[PDB]
Amino acid sequence: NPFQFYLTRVSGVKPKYNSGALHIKDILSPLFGTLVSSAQFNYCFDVDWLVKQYPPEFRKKPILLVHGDKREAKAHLHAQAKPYENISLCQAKLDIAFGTHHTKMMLLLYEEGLRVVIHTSNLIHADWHQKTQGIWLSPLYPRIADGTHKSGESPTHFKADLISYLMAYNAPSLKEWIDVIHKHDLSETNVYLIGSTPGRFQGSQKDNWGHFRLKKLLKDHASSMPNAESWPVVGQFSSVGSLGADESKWLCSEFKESMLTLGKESSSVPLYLIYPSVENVRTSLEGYPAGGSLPYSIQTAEKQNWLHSYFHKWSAETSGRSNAMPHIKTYMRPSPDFSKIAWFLVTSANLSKAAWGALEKNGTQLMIRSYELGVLFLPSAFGLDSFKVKQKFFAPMATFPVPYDLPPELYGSKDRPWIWNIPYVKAPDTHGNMWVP
Ligand SMILES: O=C(O)c1ccc(Nc2c(-c3ccccc3)nc3cc(-c4ccccc4)ccn23)cc1C(=O)O
Repeated sequence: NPFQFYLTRVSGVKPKYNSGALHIKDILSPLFGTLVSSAQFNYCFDVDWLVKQYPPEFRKKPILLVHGDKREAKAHLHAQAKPYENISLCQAKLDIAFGTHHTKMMLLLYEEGLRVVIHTSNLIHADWHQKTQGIWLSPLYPRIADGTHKSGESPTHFKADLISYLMAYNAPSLKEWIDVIHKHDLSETNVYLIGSTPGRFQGSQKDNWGHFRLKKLLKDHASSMPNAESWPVVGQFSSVGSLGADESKWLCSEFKESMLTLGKESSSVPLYLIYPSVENVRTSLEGYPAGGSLPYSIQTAEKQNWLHSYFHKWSAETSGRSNAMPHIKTYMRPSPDFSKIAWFLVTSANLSKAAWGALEKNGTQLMIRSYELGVLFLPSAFGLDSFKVKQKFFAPMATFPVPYDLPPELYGSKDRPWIWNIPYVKAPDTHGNMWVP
């Protein structure tokens, strides 16, 4: 694999569907490196559980938890960590209202080098048990020799871009990790970093983050093909924000416009959004409790019923994961027959203005509320014009492992989007229960 894109292990599926999947215990194993220290960026943590995922011999190495919690939530996280004197905390500043620290990333410093893991799972048992989640594993980055002056930079600029992402926190604990990254050679990295950080970005900074960062990378490092208008956009996510009273407010004006960019020159493009139906959740491995990790409120949904006409069912026969509800987020640009893709992104970013950014000030400023992080696979970074789509996820350097089924299937007339804070009492789930929140 040039791509090093993995799914998490799913408990209960046949072993053939976990061959080449990774559990957190595999990622932290001594086989991956001799751990010196680590940073865990995430949203939600079960600290007792997390420490148990490290090998016993590594459980007292320093761990930094990077989170966004405030007030009582912050106090609860500190109380979780206080029995472990090797655990330090970094509170990411969230100075714009209604923002979240969503980024899921591990920085793993070893005796042998450095590894970066950008993934989609919270650090709690449920997120690694029976969900569909995505993982990108960096190479083992060697240390640059003392006194050697080299950039250690990749053709995708990943080293400087990761440092730039960390610099936005303005945090002393992350400056130490910046200095660690400076000392390592990341030149083998073949993905582009796409982050979101909170702020109001104008001028050149406009292109640093969010959907303008995606747009810039697609303009600079992809090429437009004939009939590009027929290549769909696919977005796939676990949470839905308030997008406005109609599709022209944001979804099909600035968001789609960024997503359909290819090349440097200058819309009928089909837009497929994949999000679990109520039936998807009810019949899932977890049952209705899977919907506790699919946050879409009735208050949000009832103001944008227009959106649900874009919604397609979760289906993942290709990876044996149709009943493993998605907490991965992915965006990609398939060909009209879905046999090829022009790019693929795995990220923390859900379908929300908070995550991707919303233009302000007459289109001159991009406002982002949250921290998000993903990695972009572009054919040009692999010496290719496009990626073939892998037919069976677990069945090579030209063939990208898309983890769910194509083409996506539209909701039926009786399907509804999973909405997490209303009851479902008409048909029981796989554990025999109803949903009464
Ligand atoms: O599906 C994901 O990816 C995901 C989705 C939501 C996540 N947090 C979260 C939760 C929550 C609470 C308890 C259990 C799970 C989630 N409630 C909110 C509410 C808001 C909000 C936004 C605008 C205005 C008012 C409120 C924003 C974030 N909220 C976290 C994730 C994640 O896994 O990182």
